[PDB]
Amino acid sequence: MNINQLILRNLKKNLRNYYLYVFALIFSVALYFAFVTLQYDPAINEVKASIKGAAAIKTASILLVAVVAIFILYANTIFIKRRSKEIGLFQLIGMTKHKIFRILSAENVMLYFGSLAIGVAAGFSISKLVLMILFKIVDVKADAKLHFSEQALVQTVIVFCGIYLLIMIMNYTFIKKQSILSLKKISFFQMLIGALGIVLILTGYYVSSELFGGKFKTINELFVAMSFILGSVIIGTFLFYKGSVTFISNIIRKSKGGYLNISEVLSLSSIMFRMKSNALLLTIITTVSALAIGLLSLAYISYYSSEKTAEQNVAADFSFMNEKDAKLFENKLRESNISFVKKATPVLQANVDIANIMDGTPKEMQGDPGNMQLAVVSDKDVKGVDVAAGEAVFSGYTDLLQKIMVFKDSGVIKVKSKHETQPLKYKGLREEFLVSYTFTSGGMPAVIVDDSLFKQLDKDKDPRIQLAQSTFIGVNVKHDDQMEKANELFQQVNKKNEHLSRLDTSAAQKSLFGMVMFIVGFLGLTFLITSGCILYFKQMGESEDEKPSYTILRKLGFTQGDLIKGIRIKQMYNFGIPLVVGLFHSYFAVQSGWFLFGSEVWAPMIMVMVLYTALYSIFGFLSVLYYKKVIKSSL
Amino acid sequence: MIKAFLIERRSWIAAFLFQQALMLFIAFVDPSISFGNVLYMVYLCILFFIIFLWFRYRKETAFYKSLKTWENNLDVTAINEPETPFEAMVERSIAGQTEHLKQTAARHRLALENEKDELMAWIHEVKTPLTAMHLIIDRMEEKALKSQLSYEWLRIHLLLDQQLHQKRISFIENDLSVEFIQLQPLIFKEIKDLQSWCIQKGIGFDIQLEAKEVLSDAKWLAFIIRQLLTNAVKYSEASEIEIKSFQKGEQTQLQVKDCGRGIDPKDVPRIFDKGFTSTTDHHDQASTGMGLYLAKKAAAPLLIHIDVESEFGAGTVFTLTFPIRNQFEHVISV
Amino acid sequence: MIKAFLIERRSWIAAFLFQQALMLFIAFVDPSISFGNVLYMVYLCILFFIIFLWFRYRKETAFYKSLKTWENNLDVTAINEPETPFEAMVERSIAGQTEHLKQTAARHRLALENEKDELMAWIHEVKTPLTAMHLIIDRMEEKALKSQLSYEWLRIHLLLDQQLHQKRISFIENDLSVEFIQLQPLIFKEIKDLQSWCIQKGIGFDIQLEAKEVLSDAKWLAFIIRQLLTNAVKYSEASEIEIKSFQKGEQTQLQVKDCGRGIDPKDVPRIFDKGFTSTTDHHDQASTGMGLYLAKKAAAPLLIHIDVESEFGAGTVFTLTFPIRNQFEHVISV
Amino acid sequence: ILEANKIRKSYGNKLNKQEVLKGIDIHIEKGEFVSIMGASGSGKTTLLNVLSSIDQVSHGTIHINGNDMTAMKEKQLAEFRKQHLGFIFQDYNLLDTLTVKENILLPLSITKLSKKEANRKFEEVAKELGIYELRDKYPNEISGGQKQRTSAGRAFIHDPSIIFADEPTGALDSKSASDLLNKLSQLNQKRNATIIMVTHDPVAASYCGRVIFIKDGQMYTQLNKGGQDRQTFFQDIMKTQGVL
Amino acid sequence: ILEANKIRKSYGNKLNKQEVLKGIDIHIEKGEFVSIMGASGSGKTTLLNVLSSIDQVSHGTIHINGNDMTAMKEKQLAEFRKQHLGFIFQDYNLLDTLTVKENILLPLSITKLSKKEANRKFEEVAKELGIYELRDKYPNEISGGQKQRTSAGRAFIHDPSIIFADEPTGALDSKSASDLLNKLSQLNQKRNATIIMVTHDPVAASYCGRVIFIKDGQMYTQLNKGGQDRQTFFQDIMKTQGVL
Ligand SMILES: CCCCCCCC/C=C/CCCCCCCC(=O)O[C@H](COC(=O)CCCCCCCCCCCCCCC)COP(=O)(O)OCCN
Ligand SMILES: CCCCCCCC/C=C\CCCCCCCC(=O)O[C@H](COC(=O)CCCCCCCCCCCCCCC)COP(=O)(O)OCCN
Ligand SMILES: CCCCCCCC/C=C\CCCCCCCC(=O)O
Ligand SMILES: CCCCCCCCCCCCCCCC(=O)O
Repeated sequence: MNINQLILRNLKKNLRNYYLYVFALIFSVALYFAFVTLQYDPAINEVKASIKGAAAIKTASILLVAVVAIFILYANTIFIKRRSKEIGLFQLIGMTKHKIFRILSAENVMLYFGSLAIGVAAGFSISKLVLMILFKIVDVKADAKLHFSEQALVQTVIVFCGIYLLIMIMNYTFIKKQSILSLKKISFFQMLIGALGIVLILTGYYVSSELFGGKFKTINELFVAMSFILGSVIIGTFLFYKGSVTFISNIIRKSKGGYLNISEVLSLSSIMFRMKSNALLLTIITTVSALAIGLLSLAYISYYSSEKTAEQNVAADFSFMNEKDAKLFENKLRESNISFVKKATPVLQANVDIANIMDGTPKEMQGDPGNMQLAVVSDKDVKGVDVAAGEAVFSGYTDLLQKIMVFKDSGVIKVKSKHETQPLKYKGLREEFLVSYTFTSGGMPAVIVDDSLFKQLDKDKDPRIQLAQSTFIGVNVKHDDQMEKANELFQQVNKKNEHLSRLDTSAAQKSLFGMVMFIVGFLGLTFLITSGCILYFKQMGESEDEKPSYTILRKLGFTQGDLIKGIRIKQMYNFGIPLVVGLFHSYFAVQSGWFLFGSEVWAPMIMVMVLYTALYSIFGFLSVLYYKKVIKSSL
Repeated sequence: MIKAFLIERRSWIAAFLFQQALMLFIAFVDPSISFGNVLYMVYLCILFFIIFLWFRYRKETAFYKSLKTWENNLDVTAINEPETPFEAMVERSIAGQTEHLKQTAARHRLALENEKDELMAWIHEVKTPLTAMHLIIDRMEEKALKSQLSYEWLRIHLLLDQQLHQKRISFIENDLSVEFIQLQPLIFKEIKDLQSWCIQKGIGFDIQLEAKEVLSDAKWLAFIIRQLLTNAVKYSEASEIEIKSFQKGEQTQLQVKDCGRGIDPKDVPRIFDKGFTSTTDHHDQASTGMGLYLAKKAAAPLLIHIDVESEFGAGTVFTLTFPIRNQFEHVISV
Repeated sequence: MIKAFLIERRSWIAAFLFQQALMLFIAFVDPSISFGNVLYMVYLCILFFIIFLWFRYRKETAFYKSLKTWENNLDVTAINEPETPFEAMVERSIAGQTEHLKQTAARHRLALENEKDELMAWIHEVKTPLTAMHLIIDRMEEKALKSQLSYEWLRIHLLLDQQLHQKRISFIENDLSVEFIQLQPLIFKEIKDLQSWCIQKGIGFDIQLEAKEVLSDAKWLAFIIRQLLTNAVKYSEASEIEIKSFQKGEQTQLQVKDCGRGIDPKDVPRIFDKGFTSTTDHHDQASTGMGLYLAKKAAAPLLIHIDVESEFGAGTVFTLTFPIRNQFEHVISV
Repeated sequence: ILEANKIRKSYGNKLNKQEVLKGIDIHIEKGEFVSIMGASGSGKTTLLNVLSSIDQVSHGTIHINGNDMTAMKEKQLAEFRKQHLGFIFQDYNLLDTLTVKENILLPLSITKLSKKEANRKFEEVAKELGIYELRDKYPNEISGGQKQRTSAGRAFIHDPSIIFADEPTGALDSKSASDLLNKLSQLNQKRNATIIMVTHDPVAASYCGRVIFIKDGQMYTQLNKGGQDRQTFFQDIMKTQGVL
Repeated sequence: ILEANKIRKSYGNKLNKQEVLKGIDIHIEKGEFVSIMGASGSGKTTLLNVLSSIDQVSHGTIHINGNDMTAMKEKQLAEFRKQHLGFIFQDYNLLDTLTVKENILLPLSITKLSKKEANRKFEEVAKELGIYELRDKYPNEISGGQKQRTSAGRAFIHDPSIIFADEPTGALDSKSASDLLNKLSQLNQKRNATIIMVTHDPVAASYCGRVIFIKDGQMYTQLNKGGQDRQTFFQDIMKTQGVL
């Protein structure tokens, strides 16, 4: 009857059930259009860092299209398997196989292309807000202008047309194959599988706690440990759902006797049998959630890392190594109404033996312990400490170094001079820096010696491992003032860019990690929405599968105000377990290696976890509103 | 209604707050828009929104209170006058339901009144052949057969009169006619009416009327006297019934006393009950027990009090206290 | 119903639009906030507002349309399930008023039942006197006066029986009792009932019944036969009435023929009408014209067909067409 | 306990009204085993429905244990009908994901009876119906003659006032039917529990003490039995059915 | 109508093969209500597939009303089943976006027939089934039994000759199942159309007149009712199934 009317009614019915699908499609099209418009913007080159700036957006776009193209293809194969009782009926009524295809592939192209056409119109309104968000994290005061950038339209249209062709191919393959006309007790294996899964997860957690502690110290021995940790955790997570929930469910069940209330009857019938059926999807969700949270948290810590480490890398506000350039810069500062405080200090490069002061293992070489390059400075130059003869004090913190190189209390240090050796003892480790990073190799600390000892050590001055400049010419600045014009003066001093400045090595790091945060945050948002929609589309089937149970339960006196109160806990257990496993994974991943980027945790991690939990909880709250409708019509 | 008002309008305050947050965010993320001015304007608009919400609540939460006080009370005018379109529909629904109720009730009452009128017409059509039978039969020669037939005819006529007065007791108030009534001719007529029963039962009558005139309605008072005399004759055998009327105080009192079986003291309070019958004898089963109830109910609009004094095995005394002359002036005024 | 929604919620849109207008106007004058970067804010707010209005229209303007659909036509259940408190109050008030209407209907039914009980009470209180009068009358010695009294008594009894059958024909369907009936004893009983009128008018009956068995309801068939015989006797003077029963094919029939005045052909088709009376004779005023209607109406469920062949000055023929035996098997079994 | 005063029910779709209850009045004293039977298009099923709270009333009043049910709102009616009025259905109505010890103990979970006394009560009930050996067997593993004794045990634990049985022995063979009826009679005898049963089986009604023959929404006589043999009462019921 | 002669179904996936059908001989006549009962593991679903000729037959000769099922092609087979056969399934298959009238008239709307005859057929069928009052409602707002009755009414509109039927009692309680079986029995007598139920419930098969018990193949061991009273026949069915 009136095939047009049938198609229209089916379209209006589909628009009511799958509205989250339409929302996800519109949001994905909006983000893709926004990124492609932003990539070709000529104002994107104001971002300067190691990453070019217009070659990271090109990577983000390609990474996003895969996340969208997997969700679309999985949703469109969940959908079609709920239209089989209609396909068989249409085949036995008398219709062919090339008319059902046209009936059910003309009620879907309308929805798809309407959502696509709406998404492009709402992807032009927010194209400038993305620019303005980017030009606030990586500090830039350029101007953003609203435009269309036609180049993005072609790309979006081509991409989504290709995805639609894939969907049509998959539907046509399904129709011709599954067409025809045809409309417990626990075992010993499950116990072993559950125990194995839990043991594997615990072992994977334990091994990661060592890594950069004392052992595995070889540039290739680490990779084996990392591969073992990842493989063990993934396999344990996969086996946690097949067998390790049935075991605990059996314990909880045969730990009650026979007294079960309505909530437990509704609960211990889904997650004993249906959580097992979904093992390859929940595993993916948990691992990718953990990855996103960990990466975002580390990228956030890298900010305060940048600030403090860039303050530490150059001791003074500026660093110089050529006397002519330094004198020219100070003359230029003189007439600029800027009074500079200048103080220089010579440094001695020598090797000493400190093998006896590490309390760890000999495997921590990083060079010969008896030939380590250290820096020696006088005691009159330092205005804070006044050591005595036969005494030495260390300098620098380098939170990485303490965790990797453990320093004992007072020991013995042998001065490896040409023909003499004066032993000293370790007094203590200081907290401030005194010399730039270039002289002290990577991050090796520096020692403090007495003026009397210096008076002879500088006289010795073995010229075998000395560098070009044994001095720390570096100009400070006056009290808090306008440092920007001083930076401009310094920039025009060095056309060869051979000197370093305090507030230019503290900007490349900010730009790089701000770009990283931007990309990871947007990809995490997209994956969050995708996983929420996919997990919401299964509770529909799980609900019309449990409809008979509600019917029988309502002839024994139970009312809707009790069935819904029991469903509100099943819908908590079905949505909370992957979240908790992902949170544990993230916590035990971040803590293992947080001392490689920054120097502070528990600040960003909590906030990222709370935001993720809030959005996931919205997507979880939206399903009781469907369970209520199912229960209402089962009298 | 504050909680109800803020649970019905929970979808507009959220929109307002989201709009404010969007404005603040877009102002924050730009360098060309000062933040402080936007903060000040957000604050001022929040306060003005509070005041606006107060006014709109006070204006809007009235008609529903009016309809909720309409549903369970005794005033149809509890609903206030609707002002916004979303109230006129509810008003129309209520008006339509009330109109349907009134129309159905009026039609049903009219139909039942017509049925009652047809029923009393049939009562008249039944009572007429009784008069025809009386006219045909008032030519007898045998004394005993004539006495028996007249007794039965008088019983049937009394039953028909009782039924007619039962029908008319619902509108006696529309039948009241206040005028002075000569007691002696009325009592003589009542005695002549019940002559056959006294002849068969050997019942005598003595008339002692100190008071000759009373103020009441002729027809209903005559019916009450006839009912009392019929009950006295039926409940008495071969005894003299004493009818006395005397003026006590400012009211006229009529006393009807017989020397019959009397009334049981346990049954004295229940003689005026509707449908009451004596349980001692099976001869009283055929008695309707409704004449006394009709007489007592019809006596109230006549301002006549019925007093009864009975002794078991000795006799029954019925007293009728006529009203004061000035007590009917208020009735005539209305 | 766009206009109703816009007018009803007309004071909420003004607040948002006022805020936008104020922000634009202030940003116009102040030389610290750019004008090219605030139209963007206004634009985003406008889209959000429009989408919110469109999504809020359809969730609100539903119940007040369902009420209008419910208003007059049908489908007492058409009202939707309320969601907001105001809808709940409206629905609860409407349901309460409908329940009050149902209670009023129940009170009307109770009043009707009480009236029927009182009518039956009067019915028995009237039927006892006729039996008493018959018992007393069956002792007379005189001829003419006894004949007149029997005539009047039979008239009263027949009228009362007609009224009883008219009252009972409302529930006759629950009183049907069909069995084999002997025509001759029933006709003899009906004639003995009409002995007084037949003797006074000198009318005999010629009983020649070829068919002696009928299948119908004995009581109502006897009533119909008695009414037909009474009408034939009343409309005839000093004439013989012929009664013949014959087997016409598979159907039984009974004939009543009189040699009276007959019925005018212009009035013959209307004889069975309820209350139809012939104005040719002044004597027809006493006739109620309702016995024939009751006879025909009672013949309808018994599958009895009445054919009339009346000629003025010759007589009237009344025929009862009894049904076939097997036609009662669809009534007894179901 | 039960007392009805001139109940009346009319089944109509707002266009055609056909009353099926025409003034039924019944009188049951505490602790008797009565039955209702007669005809096939009569209102006996609707009579059982209207006596309980599963269906409403048009005209009449019904009293249970003194309390009145006609003038109650759905919340109070549901609460009262949960707290009393045990039900035995025609079909099993058993959940297939629980055991026998949990199906007949789930309804008792909204009264907070701890665990030990609940287990004791379950043992008491299961030792009389002979199902104590099936505490851990799922319903899809026992014969059809025991999945009805399970329902009876479920309906007997909370000690209700009146137990409404609607043709229990409808889909069982003679042996299981006789065993179930004997167990029900013993349960009635030990603890005083009123049982109202609707049946088409004369053998099923033989075990009762009183019988009511609903015919076109009327009374139409009423047997009383008393100190009489089961077989003789059976032929008496057979003769009464032959009359009707 | 049809005849069964050495009805066998072939198999042979990978290496393991089963002989589910081992030769079937069935003789039935017009105006019958034959039921094919049995036990699990006998391939009753495969029996329906072979009997309905949905799957390609392997061996045996079957003549549906004088026409062999091996004498026509795939399109010819489809036309034959759509023009001469009707189906009723266990779970009702009714579109939720149609009405109770369009659902019934859908099979007859793909045949190019005038509106008057379709309206007459719908009126007579819905009047004889009792769903005519619900002529324009949706299957989302009707009870459980009315949906199955509509599904049964779909297959009775195009004047078939054999009405195949899977278990029409799977998701129905006692009252709905009894009403549906009574309606089917009434419809069988009016117009000649054979009904072949395949159920595992004695209550649903007790309304029949010819029951066949299949354990692994050709077994017969059949009852024939004749003049029973629907109760002795029920007990006989239960007894003869319990023996096996
Ligand atoms: C899976 C995780 C889900 C998280 C989803 C959050 C939204 C998606 C985000 C993209 C940007 C995420 C940025 C993370 C936090 C950035 C912190 C930050 O930038 O700090 C400061 C604040 O900067 C910002 O907040 C930039 C604005 C991003 C806020 C969150 C974005 C909300 C996105 C919703 C609106 C976007 C429209 C499109 C999506 C609906 C900047 O530094 P400063 O205060 O100027 O001081 C300079 C120091 N000398
Ligand atoms: C980066 C920024 C990009 C901009 C993002 C824009 C995307 C949001 C836009 C448009 C929403 C389109 C999706 C919903 C439209 C389809 C739903 C629909 O119209 O169905 C209508 C009713 O809709 C509904 O049932 C639910 C209404 C809720 C509105 C949709 C909610 C939007 C999505 C909410 C999801 C929230 C997740 C957010 C997570 C970050 C018709 O149904 P009916 O039963 O026939 O009632 C008729 C009334 N008498
Ligand atoms: C992040 C920039 C946002 C730009 C404006 C937002 C665009 C429109 C967004 C959604 C509008 C509201 C959609 C859902 C309304 C729900 C109505 C309801 O609650 O019944
Ligand atoms: C940061 C925003 C968080 C909250 C976002 C909520 C968006 C709207 C929520 C309601 C949408 C669905 C409500 C209707 C559902 C239904 O009718 O079935």
